[PDB]
Amino acid sequence: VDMFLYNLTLQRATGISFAIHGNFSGTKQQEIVVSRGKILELLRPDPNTGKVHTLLTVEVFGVIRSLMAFRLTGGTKDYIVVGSDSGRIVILEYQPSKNMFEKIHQETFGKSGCRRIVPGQFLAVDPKGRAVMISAIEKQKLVYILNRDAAARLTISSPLEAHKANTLVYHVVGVDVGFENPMFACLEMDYEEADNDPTGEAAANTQQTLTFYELDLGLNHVVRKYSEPLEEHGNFLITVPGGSDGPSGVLICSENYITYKNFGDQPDIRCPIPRRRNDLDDPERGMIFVCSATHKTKSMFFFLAQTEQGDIFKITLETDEDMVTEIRLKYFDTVPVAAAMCVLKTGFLFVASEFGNHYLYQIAHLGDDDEEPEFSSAMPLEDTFFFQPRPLKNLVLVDELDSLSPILFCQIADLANEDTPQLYVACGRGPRSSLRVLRHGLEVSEMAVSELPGNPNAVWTVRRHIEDEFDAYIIVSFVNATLVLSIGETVEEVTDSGFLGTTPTLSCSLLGDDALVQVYPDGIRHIRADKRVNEWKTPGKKTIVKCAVNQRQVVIALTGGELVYFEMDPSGQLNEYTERKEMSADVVCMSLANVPPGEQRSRFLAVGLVDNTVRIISLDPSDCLQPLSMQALPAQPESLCIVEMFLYLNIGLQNGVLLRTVLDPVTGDLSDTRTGSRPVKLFRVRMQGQEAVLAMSSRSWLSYSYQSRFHLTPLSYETLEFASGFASEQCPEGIVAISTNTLRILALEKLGAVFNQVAFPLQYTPRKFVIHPESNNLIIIETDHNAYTEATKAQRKQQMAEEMVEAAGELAAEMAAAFLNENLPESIFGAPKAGNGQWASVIRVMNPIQGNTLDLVQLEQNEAAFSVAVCRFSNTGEDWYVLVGVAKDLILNPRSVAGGFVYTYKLVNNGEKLEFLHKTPVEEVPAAIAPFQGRVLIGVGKLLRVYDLGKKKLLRKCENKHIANYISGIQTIGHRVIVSDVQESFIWVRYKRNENQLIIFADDTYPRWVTTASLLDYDTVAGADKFGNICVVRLPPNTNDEVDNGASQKAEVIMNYHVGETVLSLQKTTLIPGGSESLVYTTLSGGIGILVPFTSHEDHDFFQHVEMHLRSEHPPLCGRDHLSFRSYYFPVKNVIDGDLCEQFNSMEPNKQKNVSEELDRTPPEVSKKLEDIRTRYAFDYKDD
Amino acid sequence: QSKYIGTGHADTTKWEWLVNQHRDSYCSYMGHFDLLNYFAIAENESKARVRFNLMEKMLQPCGPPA
Ligand SMILES: [K+]
Repeated sequence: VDMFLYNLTLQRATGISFAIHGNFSGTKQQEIVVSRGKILELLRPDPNTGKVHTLLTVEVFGVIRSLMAFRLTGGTKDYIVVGSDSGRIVILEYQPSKNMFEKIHQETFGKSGCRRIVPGQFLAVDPKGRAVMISAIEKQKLVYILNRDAAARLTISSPLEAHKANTLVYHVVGVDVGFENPMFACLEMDYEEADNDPTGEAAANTQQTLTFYELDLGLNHVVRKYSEPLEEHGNFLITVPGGSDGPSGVLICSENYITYKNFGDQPDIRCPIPRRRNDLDDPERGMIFVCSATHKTKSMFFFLAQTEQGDIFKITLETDEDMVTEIRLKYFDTVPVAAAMCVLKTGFLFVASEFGNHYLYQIAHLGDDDEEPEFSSAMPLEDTFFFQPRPLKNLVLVDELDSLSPILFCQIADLANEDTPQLYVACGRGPRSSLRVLRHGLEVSEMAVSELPGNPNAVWTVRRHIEDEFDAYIIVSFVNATLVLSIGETVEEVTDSGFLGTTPTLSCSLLGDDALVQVYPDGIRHIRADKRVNEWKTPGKKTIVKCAVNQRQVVIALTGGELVYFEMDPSGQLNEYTERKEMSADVVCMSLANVPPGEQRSRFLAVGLVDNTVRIISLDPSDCLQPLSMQALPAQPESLCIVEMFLYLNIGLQNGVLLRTVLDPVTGDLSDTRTGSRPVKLFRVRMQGQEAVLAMSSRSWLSYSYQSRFHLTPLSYETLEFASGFASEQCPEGIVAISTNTLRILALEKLGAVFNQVAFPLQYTPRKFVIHPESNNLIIIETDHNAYTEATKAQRKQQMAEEMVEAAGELAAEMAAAFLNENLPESIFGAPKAGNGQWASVIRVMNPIQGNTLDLVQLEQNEAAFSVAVCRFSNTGEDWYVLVGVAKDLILNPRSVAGGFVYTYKLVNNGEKLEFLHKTPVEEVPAAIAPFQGRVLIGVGKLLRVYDLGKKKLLRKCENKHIANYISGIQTIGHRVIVSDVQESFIWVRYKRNENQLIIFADDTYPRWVTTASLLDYDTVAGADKFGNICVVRLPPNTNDEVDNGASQKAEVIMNYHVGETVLSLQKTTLIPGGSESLVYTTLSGGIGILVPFTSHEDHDFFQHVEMHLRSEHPPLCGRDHLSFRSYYFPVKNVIDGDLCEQFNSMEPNKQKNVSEELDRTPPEVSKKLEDIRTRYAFDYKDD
Repeated sequence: QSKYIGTGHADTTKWEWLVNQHRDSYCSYMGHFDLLNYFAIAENESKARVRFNLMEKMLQPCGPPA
């Protein structure tokens, strides 16, 4: 059984590792080149709308480790130096005319990988662009010289060695010298003595040294010119502007301190890091800066340094002559912990958070001119400065970029009423964690939401005049009455509209230039602009069943299938036709095309019958109410809609099917799709100034033509019951949709289809959630290191309040009344959390449909849950139990545990409440719980045990202790047990029913730091890797299940593939109705991918040759080798990189012609064959 | 081969081997983004401080020799 796979990415990584800013486009506009994990991305923040748009996104197929920008003297465009996991340094130039990164230079100096002594981790550039220095973590440092030629093109020189044996580098930074010899300051630490002293005395009292390396340009050689030891170890440096602007020098950020230390006769200046007033953190914990941003002006310059608590300070340096006098820090604001920050002109700050969403703020004030205390290095104290954190008062949130990093669990299931499965993603970081629901489609912007009484069944939006550029009324039809609203910029309820709906309403339209028409089951009501009402009673005891309105026509269908036709005279009144036609059966839906501007009436009338047929009827007076063409349907119609782009008749049936049909005197060609599970309703909407149609079944789909090429894209939104086009000053082009018991004003701004989200905030970092089959709800465990439980936060906060009074200050001061009162928002001001053995774990029952949490269970202080499951036991009835594996007093480094516990819950009220059953203890942490044959398999340490349910505790029924290291996960087919060792890959264990004896009958030949897995069949397991790999391991068919260097029979690895991002969830599922199963994986960088099987050997050979061609014609951007990158830890086995293949569309046309002609094809054929994979296994909304 | 740090010979002690692979491991953590992410999520510490402690564990790992 040959198994060849094909990888593709659906949601590229959203977590940001680096972020630089500059004039990369070569204009006045400033862009932000950010680096995700393995993807280089060019973003542009708009100074007008304040939104961040992704200009470019390129997959580099390599590990980006350092990112810098520079500019030559007299230059107007910034280049991009990229330090990678390749043995090469690359200098790139963005091209706006071609929207691509042009690799200007690439030099090869070392081996591939994130190596110890191979440069690529650190990258510092001379602020005048004359030289660049790329350095490793240890022992190797190289310097290239940058000079432009006569054609103004950048040129690079040969490398200059600056190596120094037994040296570790904490950080490298180029020093701003005013066109002097280039200087590179860096933090070093010599470990030669620490390794040759068995006492450990040389290990201690060994501090790092700030060293200045000079590039002698006249002599063309680098020399370790300067060096001085530092008082305490520092984490990073900051380039202080020198030359004409400011004094040269570096800022050394250090544990609880910051030190300006320019060399020469400049004295070291230090200032303590200010701490927040009344820290809930452990006082033994220090405080460092996580990142820094620098803004340079011809007038002044300042810095913005963020702490571990997200505290951004505005650091300023006062200076006299060429020397610095003092370091002046001032509390700026607080944002989430950022991995990088960029201060841009026109007053904008880009904050790329280390985890979770990213943010773009507008600098309203510099942070001075307020009365907040400003600290200085010259201020004496011995004690640190204290400040008060406050809400955002110097920045305003202008844009928020949704990032899924880090994704820790993922279940792709259809929990909502829709048909396409949703991606339920447990992802986040501490207090900013969340459970986000992902639907792939068009983003819906909720303009307004208001609940409605009773059960609404319809809605319309009517203008007051034809020349009105905005609608006037929103009509909502219930069962026994209709409510009329006026969009008067306040959406007030109105009564004098004239509709006066004491009955349900079938239609509301604008007939005359200013006349309104309401159609209700008891008849027709005409409302002139002048408040005149002309009624129309239904003939006899009948009622009108259906209707079709128009700008100048009103067709109606009454019980018994009796049509009545009304036409408006140019004199403004309606005249009924002199004839009434009967049908072969009752009418269930009608549609009447809009009148063209020049013409005075529409000719065609679509009428669907209970006969399961649609019929076209002419309304021209030559053949008024005469049959034109009939058409049989596979089921009963539900709605009809005629629309132009060339006339199309749309049919939505009572089963979920939709049909488009050509139209004119006769209706001919046809297409259909399954939209089904729900009857398809059809509504006219105005999209992008054109007429689009909106289908409504299990999801709301939008069909619209695009360059004579249709599109049917679903909306990433819940099910809706009705919709109508909307236009107001608040929302110029929107859609009014009523759903079950709610009225919603929506808008379709974005046109591209992506994974859209709805986020449910959590309290702690989630580890796992399980699907309760009956309740369809979620049981989530949220565990965090270094944390306090809520009770400990209260008792500790209060304890501080008591200790506040013991100062005996005239006793008359109650600052505790302001301290105990305000609980600072934990999500924005960071989590008040500290401690090495401290933890915080919480069990939560959440409904996935809405955002509400059904139940909440707060655990003890030092208890940390790592496993959870929902199942039933054979000995008991159909009662659902929730088992939660917890650990006690976890010292993570070095590892040491006190014990573990297992909570058992009864989950009564069909998954709405948890009630405490018992808490059974155990000696080691249990990190794996799985239901198995009416009983539960629990993994405690390296021991795999079979447990049954008891009235007092979970009784141990079986045990196995021959597992190598530690159980991280366990999944079981009905008969076998697949154990995931923390280090020794997968272990196959059979459970003997007769003796309760777990027997290991197979294991792996390779060690694998497993993170997650999923059983593909009875013999194959797909597993993820801590190092970012994915494998598929298959048992040979001759494996004997009943038996009694590790095990006898081994399992062969049939697939190896390095993804490049650590995968934490594998799931074999179908993404869309009608498609095929795919191996969808999530990753720790907030990315979603799929692995896809080939159906024929011809396709495998085709895409494989595409891979071989693009490996040489389109090599990775950062000098990495593609085959080597995908063979990082294990050689590639039966995977084709589809992310590389889809770059065929990005090559130059001559390369597409060469590669395609080599495969005896054309570039469009290659592109379509690449699209077929996405059509089969992913999302393709192309509607012929 | 001798001038490549991490290379071994016949008289290489276990302490030298494991301090070698320990420093290699720490630098690999510094390199691969999602690895440092997993570690910075396990222990509730920011990426910066995790990198800092990984750099402090460079002359410290396995303690002093014999
Ligand atoms: K029927």
